[PDB]
Amino acid sequence: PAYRILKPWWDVFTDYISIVMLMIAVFGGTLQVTQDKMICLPCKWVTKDSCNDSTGPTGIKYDLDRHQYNYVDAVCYENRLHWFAKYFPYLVLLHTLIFLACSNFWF
Amino acid sequence: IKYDLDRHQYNYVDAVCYENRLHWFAKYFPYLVLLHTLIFLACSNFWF
Amino acid sequence: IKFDVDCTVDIESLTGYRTYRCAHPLATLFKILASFYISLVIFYGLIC
Amino acid sequence: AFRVLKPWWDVFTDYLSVAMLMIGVFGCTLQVMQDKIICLPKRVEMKGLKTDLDLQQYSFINQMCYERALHWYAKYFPYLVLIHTLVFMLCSNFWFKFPGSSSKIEGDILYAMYVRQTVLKVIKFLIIIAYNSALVSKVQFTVDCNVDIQDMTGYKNFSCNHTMAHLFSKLSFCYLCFVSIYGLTCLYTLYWLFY
Amino acid sequence: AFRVLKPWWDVFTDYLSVAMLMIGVFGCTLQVMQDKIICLPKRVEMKGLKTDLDLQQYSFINQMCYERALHWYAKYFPYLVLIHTLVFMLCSNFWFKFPGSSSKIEHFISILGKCFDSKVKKFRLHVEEGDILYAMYVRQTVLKVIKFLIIIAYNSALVSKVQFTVDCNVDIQDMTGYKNFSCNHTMAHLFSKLSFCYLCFVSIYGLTCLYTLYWLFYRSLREYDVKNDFAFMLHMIDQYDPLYSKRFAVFLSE
Repeated sequence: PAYRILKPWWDVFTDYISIVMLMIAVFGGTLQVTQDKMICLPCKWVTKDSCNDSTGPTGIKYDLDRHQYNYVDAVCYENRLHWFAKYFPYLVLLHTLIFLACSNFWF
Repeated sequence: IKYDLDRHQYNYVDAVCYENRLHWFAKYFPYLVLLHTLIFLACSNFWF
Repeated sequence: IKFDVDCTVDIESLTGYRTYRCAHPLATLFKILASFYISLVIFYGLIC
Repeated sequence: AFRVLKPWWDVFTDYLSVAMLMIGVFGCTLQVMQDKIICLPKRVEMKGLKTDLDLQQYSFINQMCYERALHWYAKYFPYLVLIHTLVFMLCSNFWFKFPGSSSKIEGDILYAMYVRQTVLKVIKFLIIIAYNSALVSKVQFTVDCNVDIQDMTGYKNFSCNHTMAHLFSKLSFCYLCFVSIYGLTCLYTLYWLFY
Repeated sequence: AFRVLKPWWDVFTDYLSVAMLMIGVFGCTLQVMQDKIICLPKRVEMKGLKTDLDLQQYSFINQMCYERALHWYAKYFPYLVLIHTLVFMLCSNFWFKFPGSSSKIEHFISILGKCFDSKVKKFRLHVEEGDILYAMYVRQTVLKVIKFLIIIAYNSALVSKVQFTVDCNVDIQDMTGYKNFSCNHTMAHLFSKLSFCYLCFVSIYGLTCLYTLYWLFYRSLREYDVKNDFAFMLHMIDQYDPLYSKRFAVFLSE
């Protein structure tokens, strides 16, 4: 199309900026989809709902099978991880989509 | 705590509980959405 | 966005512990991307 | 206004930038998928050396040492390369993209922008080398981390190995070569503005 | 300026280069995804042989032995093939990516089309003053022959280097409790046949280059009258199609 003359310089700059933001949203979204986990270890010595943290060394034994670690990972990731840490790429994608909609609404 | 369940027993119970006692609207939401959007598109472009 | 969190999810009947310390491996990268995104948004807002 | 106006050196720089972008994409894919650090506690016919650590403890050790010990250049090399290559491509095509210059090419403002672009590219080459040359040797296939994860794992000293480092050693080095040649085809351009 | 400029040996080289690039990309994908080494400690109705090694210890041994013991050629064969194929393709297409030859060949195609439809005086002035294009083509073919010879000669020895089984004596003791390990490279036996096919393709590429040597060094194409550049650019189209020379020779005749 010949509409390229109707776009000022700042509109081209905002188109490129929106493309870059969309690219980083896609990247942070696939990364969040394919790898985002929590790695949880229980704390044996608790002080006020917090980890006190207080002849070679031998590893501590928690007596938890793998599936219990998976379950605690899922629960902690669902409840005690702030939503902005989890839904950052989706919010970025939504904001870029609505920015692009605003940019090209009159066309 | 200990349950004395090997990994495959956990996988089997996951499969059974996922098939039986998970609401279908959680399992088959995207397929319903895909079907509804496909029929919406077929309605919009039927005359063309 | 923090690399390590502490969750008192309060499920002892299933695991037997009170509080857990967890690592969020993508937290640092997500913080980097968040800073990059807010810089881009700042440029976008200046232009607008 | 896209084919005949490109000289030989501009096209060759475009080819080199495309190769650098491909290398950066490959590095980013490897970082996304197959980038992890494998750790072991340092100080515990021949039998094994069991340390009685469950898999989740090993994963926690791996992530703690990976985030705390490893130098950020090894971790965030492909993203840095991708950003630099994208900036190079953007500043090379800016002589066409800009509407004020696009309308004219399709006052002397047209030439000052080219001079500024060449200056920016030369400065980019200098600053890229400044830390790439001094930080390539930073990466090591092995590493030793002393991390405060005792009373969670029972150990304090860990020997770890970063799997991708070797390929990164074979990658960044080669990437540096693609910088140097590019630098020539950059500097030559600047010379044509002054010679 | 695309089809008439390609002799049959050039098309064979192009197709072989495409196949080699495909092989290289496939090898790179396999290396990225499924390349790994499985390791075991050397020496501790039948029973087990419990070495009481954790999974993490096994993985650490795997990575150490794979990075150290495994031969560099086994680790970098796909990228090696990729680089060689890229150099071949870039060398072949550089003759037309170069702006000067792009100016020469474009004018040559324009005048050839005009002579086929039914400047030549200016052509025999500005174009016959060359002969550097014939030398450039000869040097490119010689470079391709050099690459083929070097590749085959050095690859025929290192191809046998890749082995399914492998051994590593690595100072992993006091971390695992062993020193000697027997390992296997799972895809090594596939890499052997992959490299053999690559060698066959490179050999056919070299034979095509050798026949191009016969074409370039049998009848002294410098003269044919026309200068060396025009004689070479006439022989090229003659090889592509024997007829177009008859329809181009008309306008030269006075």
